Amino acid sequence: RSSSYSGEYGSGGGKRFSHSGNQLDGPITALRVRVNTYYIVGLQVRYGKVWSDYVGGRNGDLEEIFLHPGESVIQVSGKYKWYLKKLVFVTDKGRYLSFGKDSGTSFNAVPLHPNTVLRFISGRSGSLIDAIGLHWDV
Ligand SMILES: OC[C@H]1O[C@H](O[C@@H]2[C@H](O)[C@@H](O)O[C@H](CO)[C@H]2O)[C@@H](O)[C@@H](O)[C@@H]1O
Ligand SMILES: [Cl-]
Ligand SMILES: [Cl-]
Repeated sequence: RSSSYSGEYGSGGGKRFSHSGNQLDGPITALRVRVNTYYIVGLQVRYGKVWSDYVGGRNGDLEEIFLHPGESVIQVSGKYKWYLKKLVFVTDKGRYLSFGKDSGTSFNAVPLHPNTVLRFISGRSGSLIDAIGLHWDV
């Protein structure tokens, strides 16, 4: 078995969410992160050609980045307090896809098993992103 899970990074507020079902749509191809002055407000991930249902709140500006064909996320770092503040998605093409504010408790998630990549995310949300989890697999 090659699946592994990193998290949760954040606190216990909000309601749990998961993109477990979304991996049937395809590999991660794009990221949407709504950000304000202090926090990561919301998250959306594109699996193959299909965007997940938006999670989080509305009080922030939407940032968006598409992955290149064949580009996979192989490491995720970030920062949090009671809520998520920063995410950096490191890819196998050497890109560091950064969102949010450089402050708070830091974390650094890497996959446990050989040759695995980021397949989906989970976490907790409300008006903000309270917590995030990273799920790795072949
Ligand atoms: O995700 C953050 C937070 O969202 C919800 O609470 C909101 C916040 O406390 C704040 O923005 O004020 C709102 C109205 O006063 C309030 O709804 C909850 O889902 C909470 O559990 C969660 O931590
Ligand atoms: Cl850590
Ligand atoms: Cl760290």
